[PDB]
Amino acid sequence: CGGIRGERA
Repeated sequence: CGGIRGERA
């Protein structure tokens, strides 16, 4: 969930 960004599902 995210990692090096802001996104999930």
